[PDB]
Amino acid sequence: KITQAIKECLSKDPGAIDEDPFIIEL
Amino acid sequence: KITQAIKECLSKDPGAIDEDPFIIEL
Amino acid sequence: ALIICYYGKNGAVIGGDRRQIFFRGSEENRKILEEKLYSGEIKSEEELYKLAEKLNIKIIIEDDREKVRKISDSVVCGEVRSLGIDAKRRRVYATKGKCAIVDILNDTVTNQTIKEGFGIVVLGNRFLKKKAEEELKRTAKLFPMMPIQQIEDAIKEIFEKLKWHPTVSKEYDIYSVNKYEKNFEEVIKKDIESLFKYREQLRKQLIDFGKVMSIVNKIVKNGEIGVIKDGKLHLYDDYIAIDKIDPNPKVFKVVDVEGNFKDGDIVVIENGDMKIKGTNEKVTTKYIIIHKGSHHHHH
Amino acid sequence: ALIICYYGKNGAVIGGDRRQIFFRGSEENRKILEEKLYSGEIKSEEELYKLAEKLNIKIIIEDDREKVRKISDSVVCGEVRSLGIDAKRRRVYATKGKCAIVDILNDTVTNQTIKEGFGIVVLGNRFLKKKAEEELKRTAKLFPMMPIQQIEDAIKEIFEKLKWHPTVSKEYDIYSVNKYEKNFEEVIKKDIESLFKYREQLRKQLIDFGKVMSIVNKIVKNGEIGVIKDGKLHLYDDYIAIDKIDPNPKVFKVVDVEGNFKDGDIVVIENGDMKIKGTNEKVTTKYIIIHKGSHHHHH
Repeated sequence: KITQAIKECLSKDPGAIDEDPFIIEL
Repeated sequence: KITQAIKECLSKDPGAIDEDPFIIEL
Repeated sequence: ALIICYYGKNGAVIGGDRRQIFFRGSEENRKILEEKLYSGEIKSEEELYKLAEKLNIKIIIEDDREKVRKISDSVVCGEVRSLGIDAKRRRVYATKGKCAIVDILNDTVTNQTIKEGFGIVVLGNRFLKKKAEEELKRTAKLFPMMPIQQIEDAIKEIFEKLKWHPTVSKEYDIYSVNKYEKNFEEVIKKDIESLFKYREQLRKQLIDFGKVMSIVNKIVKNGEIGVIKDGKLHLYDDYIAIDKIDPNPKVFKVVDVEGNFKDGDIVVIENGDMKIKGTNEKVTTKYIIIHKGSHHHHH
Repeated sequence: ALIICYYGKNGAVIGGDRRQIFFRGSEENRKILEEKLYSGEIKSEEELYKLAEKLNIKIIIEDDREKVRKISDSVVCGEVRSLGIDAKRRRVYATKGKCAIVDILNDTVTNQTIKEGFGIVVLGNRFLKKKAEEELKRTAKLFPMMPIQQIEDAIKEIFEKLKWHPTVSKEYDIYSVNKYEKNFEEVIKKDIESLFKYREQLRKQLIDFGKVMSIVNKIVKNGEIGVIKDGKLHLYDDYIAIDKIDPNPKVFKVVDVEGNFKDGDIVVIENGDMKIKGTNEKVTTKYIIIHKGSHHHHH
């Protein structure tokens, strides 16, 4: 329950990787 | 931060001891 | 939670349920549901989850642990706990003729009231204590002249009368005694001291956990660790070596190594592989290498 | 977080900030602030805390750790992480002429794209990638013919142009290389394997933490532990003894004890004091006694 709760609680930079990375081919 | 967060998160029976215990002297 | 304790010359009897309810949510919603549960408007477990679901707050009921103990043939104890920012507790101890209500905050005993005579103590939330009072107010005065068994039963009826409420588990424990404890204060002081040792142990293990994990993070993936002086790996002042992944491991500056090399050669690591700088030939060792500092590239 | 990486025959260059922002609150408010931060309407750190304060949600900024590493003279790496229910990561590796974009979910590599040629990769939130693109779209085509230093600087300007935003720390690291890595795939596989070992260690230590604490909870406060057979404490099948408070301690059924006693006497404990049943005389031992089961009175 404790290990479960911390993942349910703390959230580091959510949605920061919800989109593709930006790329350029030169 | 992690030990801090769990006490900020989980709460077991809060307010369950916010009042005096009931006593009778017989 | 609900604990009902009787004490008198006929003996001590104490009954307690096993229900603990954990909340995981925001501060306001924790406090809003917290009051609505003790307000008496919440009927059963169905409306608890359902209302908690509406407030987007998860609750976890656990009826798997006893609130009451029979320390000896002379003493019985019952504990209620309320955990949050602080770890608040309310214990009730009892024996033949005496009773002790103890109040603990974290690692300290705030209050300790001891009583000699006949009486009843009830621990719980405001709703249950209100309800329990109104059952006892009539029947309580018959307790002092009853046998133990009949009081145990009298209490059993009170639990059956109240257990429908979702702050109380449907099963409960009861323990009783009819012997007098000569050193009642000492017994309590010793039982409590165990709690503080357990909390100490818990903190000591928690410190040692991080202390081990720090070491794991200090393991060298890529570094210029030392030089082979006199057929032995002399490590720089920056790096050190350890025998095990322990919390307090033994430190080494000179280390035994096996491989193809000579004196004066520089020892390096890349991608966890220990090699000779220039040779790129594989080198082995029984010990784990780490940064001395816990700061390499910031922390 | 913001990572900008260039790769070409002239070399690899990669710049990264150090900002990590943790949220602690409810699901809706986490998602509401999460979008408002990347929406671009949030100007600076003042309106972040102030708006987070209005939503009764605490945020913790930490700029104390580098997002970018120089694995060798041939390879450089930059990592972005997003932790929640799962531990999602996005790494970018680079070297002379090649670049690798890796996608990790927990302990697995979901995607791994490697590229040969000239290009730029940017990792971050939707707002920064939008803004970074519009700086690079012009200046990027001059990169392939520039020296390394000038590209490092070109990237430095981009960080200075964007760092005002509260998803980016005011300080940043930059590392570059101009050597080709022969085994580029193997280097990456080995660097990643270290992460999975670290997560394994983390889980192994977390299991062992509890494993030790279980034992501490199994220590006998009050119990009828055994009988003295042939001048030695033979323990019942219910209880066992251990040498240390370890995660995997050595088990004992027969134990060495010192005190005044004979064969056939029952050994008991009350309030942590080991004594002879009937005698109540003090008995000592070098070993810690515990319940064999982790269940005594429910769990």
